[PDB]
Amino acid sequence: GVPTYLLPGSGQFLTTDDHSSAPVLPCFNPTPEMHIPGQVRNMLEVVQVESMMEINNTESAVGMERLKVDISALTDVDQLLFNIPLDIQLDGPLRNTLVGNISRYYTHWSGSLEMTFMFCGSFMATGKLILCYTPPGGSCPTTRETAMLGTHIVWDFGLQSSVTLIIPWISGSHYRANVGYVTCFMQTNLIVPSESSDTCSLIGFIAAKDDFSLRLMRDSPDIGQHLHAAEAAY
Amino acid sequence: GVPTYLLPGSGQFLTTDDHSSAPVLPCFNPTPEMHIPGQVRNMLEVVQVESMMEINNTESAVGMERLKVDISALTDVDQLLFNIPLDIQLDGPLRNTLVGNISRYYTHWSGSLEMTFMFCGSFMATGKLILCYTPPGGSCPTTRETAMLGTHIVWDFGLQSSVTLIIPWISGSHYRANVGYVTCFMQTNLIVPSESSDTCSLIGFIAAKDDFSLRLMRDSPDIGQHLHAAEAAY
Amino acid sequence: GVPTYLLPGSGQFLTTDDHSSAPVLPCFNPTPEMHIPGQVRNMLEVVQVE
Amino acid sequence: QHGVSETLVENFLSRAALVSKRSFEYKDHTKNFFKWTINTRSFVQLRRKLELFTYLRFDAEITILTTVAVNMGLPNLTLQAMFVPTGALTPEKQDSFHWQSGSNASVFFKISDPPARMTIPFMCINSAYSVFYDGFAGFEKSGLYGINPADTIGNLCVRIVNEHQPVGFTVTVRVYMKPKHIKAWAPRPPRTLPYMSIANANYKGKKRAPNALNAIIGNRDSVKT
Amino acid sequence: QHGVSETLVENFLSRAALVSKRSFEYKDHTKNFFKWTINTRSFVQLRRKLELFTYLRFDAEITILTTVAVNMGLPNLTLQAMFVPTGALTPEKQDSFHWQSGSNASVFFKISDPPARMTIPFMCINSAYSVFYDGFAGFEKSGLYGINPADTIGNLCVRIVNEHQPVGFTVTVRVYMKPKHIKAWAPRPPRTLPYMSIANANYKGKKRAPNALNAIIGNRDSVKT
Amino acid sequence: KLGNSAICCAYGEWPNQPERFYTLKSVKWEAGSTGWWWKLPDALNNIGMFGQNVQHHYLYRSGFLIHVQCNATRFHQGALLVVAIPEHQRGAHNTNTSPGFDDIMKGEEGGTFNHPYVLDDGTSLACATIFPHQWINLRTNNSATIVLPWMNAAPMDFPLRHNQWTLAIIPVVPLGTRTMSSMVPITVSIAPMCCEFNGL
Repeated sequence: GVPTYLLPGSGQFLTTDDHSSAPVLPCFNPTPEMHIPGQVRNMLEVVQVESMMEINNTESAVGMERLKVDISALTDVDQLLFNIPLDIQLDGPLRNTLVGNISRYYTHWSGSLEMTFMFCGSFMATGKLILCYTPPGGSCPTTRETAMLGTHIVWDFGLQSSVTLIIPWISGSHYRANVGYVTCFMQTNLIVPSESSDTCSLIGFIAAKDDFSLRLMRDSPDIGQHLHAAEAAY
Repeated sequence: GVPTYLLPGSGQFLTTDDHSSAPVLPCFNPTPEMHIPGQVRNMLEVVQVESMMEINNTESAVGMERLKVDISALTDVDQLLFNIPLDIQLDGPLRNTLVGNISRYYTHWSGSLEMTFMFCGSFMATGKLILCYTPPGGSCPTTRETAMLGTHIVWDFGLQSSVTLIIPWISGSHYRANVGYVTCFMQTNLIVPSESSDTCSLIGFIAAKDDFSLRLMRDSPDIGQHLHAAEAAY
Repeated sequence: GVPTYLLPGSGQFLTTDDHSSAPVLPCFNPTPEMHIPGQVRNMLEVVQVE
Repeated sequence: QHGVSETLVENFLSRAALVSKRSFEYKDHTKNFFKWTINTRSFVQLRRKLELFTYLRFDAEITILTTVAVNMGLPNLTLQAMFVPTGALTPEKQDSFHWQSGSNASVFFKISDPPARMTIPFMCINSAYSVFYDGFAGFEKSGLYGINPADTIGNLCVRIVNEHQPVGFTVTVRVYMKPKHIKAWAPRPPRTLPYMSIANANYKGKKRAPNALNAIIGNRDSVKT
Repeated sequence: QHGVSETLVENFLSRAALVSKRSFEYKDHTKNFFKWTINTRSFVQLRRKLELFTYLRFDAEITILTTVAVNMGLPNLTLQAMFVPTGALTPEKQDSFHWQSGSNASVFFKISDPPARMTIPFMCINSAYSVFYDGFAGFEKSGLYGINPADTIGNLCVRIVNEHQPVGFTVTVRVYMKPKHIKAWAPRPPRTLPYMSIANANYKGKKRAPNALNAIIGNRDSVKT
Repeated sequence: KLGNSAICCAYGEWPNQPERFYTLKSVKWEAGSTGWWWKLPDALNNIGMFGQNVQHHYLYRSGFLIHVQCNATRFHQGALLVVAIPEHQRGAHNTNTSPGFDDIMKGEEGGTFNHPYVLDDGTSLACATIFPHQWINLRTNNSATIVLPWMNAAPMDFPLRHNQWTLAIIPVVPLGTRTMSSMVPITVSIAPMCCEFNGL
């Protein structure tokens, strides 16, 4: 017949190989494909859906108090409210997001992030915040006067209720000091009427943008191990 | 020659594989194909031939008394005669049919069934029955007045002698309470002349229809194990 | 190279198989076919002689 | 398999099944070989499927699976599976001359190899095998009923080619037969009662329903229940 | 794999993982065989990835890897891995009749061979597997919550075909399953809390943050730190 | 306006036979509220024309059109996440026993989130925007509208055994006003779309 010879690497089971194999049941015809809503073909479709940051990543924030930052009429005129360390690799506010969970299955990420802050005070609550983006390696500001040398915007949340803050292209695991910051200072005080509550809250979101990229897939550090009824399958 | 390497799954004997093999006698020419009547190419051709139900699935019905339901002049005006539990999986009237035996070689069935009831009284025997189909999960009726909310037909067996009752598409092993019922009530009494017998019989048939389907083949629960002269072949 | 897998029935010697095999002497050229009278191509030619 | 229907008679029947399983001992003292007349009557699961039809025409794909066990190290033995068809002589012993037959197709395989596999062709002289024969074999009244002489496939004789050794090992020969190119005629009712023999279609039935003589389906209380 | 993205749901999920690892002893005294209900709930690394989605449609590429060790020379044994789907009968013992089943697809492989490999097709009767089922199996209130009866693949029963031997050897059966042709619908939040069982989605959380019940992310000192 | 009763698409899907809103009881939202949930069609199986179609037929096939409206003054604050969760297999807290029939099938009254931070199934509320969802920020809007397609691998289904969609309303920012004793009603209206039933 055909003269053959066996190469080095015959008979091995590489777990990542892509060959066909013997169908254990031929002529079993599976149930044909019905149209089910919301098919995911690419995990970058999931990563671009916005999801809440825990910008209240502290003790004494029990459960859902971690998802919101309270601003009040007793906060100072130029007080620092919160800062968001731009760590997808490290456990921070971005860990339990759709952009933070899917990216921990991969080793190298690269792309632009998209932060959205939504003000959740009353209709007549008025004030100004100033959201400052600090590039990696730059100094995280402490005063409102210092935070003018970088990319910052002044947000009057009487006019708007939402603000999109495009974080520029980072390229991710090229640094391996921090990978960036987003801080927020009071500009004015919180001005509420007497019937409104004097404490108002912010919700932060983050999504990836269209230039986002994930490669060199690993297993996630988040899950890991007992399981009850694990020997019921045997 | 050709550099090869052996995949995982070489040297195994999968019992369901479809490869060719070495002819143990080449140039033995088998007897050529004569035309024999009644070739079966598909087992759904067998499943669509009507066959008798045992609608008298009780004790004291010895042998062929199980195949027929007697109606008499002493049955009540609105008495329940019989009900047929639509179980192909479970042992009932439909077990020893052509649609019931071939389908127990498969796990998932789906299609419409076709019941035929044939009245076998005398020529001058007259009366009305009412055949009621109950969909799966519905209440099996006990009175003739209750059985009007479902699919039912009134059969004057003076006029006709046969009735086809199309059972609608079930989809079979999607339920895994019952998979349906077909009941029969007296509407009138049995009216016979004095020379005729006052007891008349019904024969029920069932076949599959053209939309019937069988998949995920298994081995039948009906047969199973001594065999005499089994060691004569050795 | 080419990914292969061995079927059931590899390495067996069926006595009635029809495969080629290694010529033990290549370039040995056998004596070419002379015409010899009375060639039998089919054993039914023999069976029809009285 | 690769049809559309899954109820094709090719798909319904071409499915490998253990048709024969017999160990035979092997030692240095002088059956020491396997022999089996090729039929399908031996196992009732395949038998009832083929007895759905009156006439069957198929090739037979035999697959001899051979294991060895101790009564240190399992020896690599050479086996000979030889198909003796109807009309040829069968080996009476393991060392007989009939194993050396030129015309009986043998196959020589090792225990280390993948399992041996042959295709036996359609061996009948008629155009189909008679699953049911309503007649008598011989032209006398001493013939047996239901046995077509044209219906026999042949014999599958399996021995160990190696010379006799003092070591104690049992060789188990599982034979897997898988029909091919099935054509089938004249479908029949499926058998309800249990089989009594393999030579015939005698019936007794179970003691109680289901599959009893006078009650094939297990009873219910009343017809109106 | 060979896409462009590496985040394709085919690339994200088709990746062979040890779904089952159970040794079973084998001796001359009379479980002596392996049996495993085919799911992915057993290992939490593959489970959390597949629980990113609501509906999954995939073929299953099983790869049985079999090692043998002493309790001189490792014996070459023949094994039978038999896929029993939902609706068919499973072997209760190693020498039962269900191993001889014509219709349950077996595979016969040696320890000396490359590892056995089959592809189990899409076995559901619906158009996708329900990773999460918001319902009850039976039509009674005694049904279990979250268990779709249409969702079960089948059982993978593995035994040693050889007859019983006095020698002492433990056979370890690693089963590697690799999804193929993955279609996925309706993505879900990734699970933060640790699993409590495989039968359900119960939650307790860790004692302290991270992944605690009231604090999923580990804390910092202040929001302004 | 559908039927006689008067008052965005999930995944880009528009479902295409009786052809109206079933206004559920208004829930009352306070500062201490954790959330509310309604499983569909379990919330509608005991109500009206849909309830007569469920209890007399055997298989259902329908989409849903949900209007959540939260009516408050301009001095109230707070944000809701009105999120529809397909196949919301609930987990129970701190036990290995699966939730019973009473814990899941709550009817028209619906349920309350015990731990809404984990969506009562060990997942996260932060990532719960991967589902079809809308926000009700009382500063900005007071209503939400979610279209729900036929979400099933099966072609038709059992209404009394399985709930395909779960409408969840979770207060992310709690209800606030100066005198913290105020309530804000939330009203849920569910209209079934393309009510296909079989097995009368």
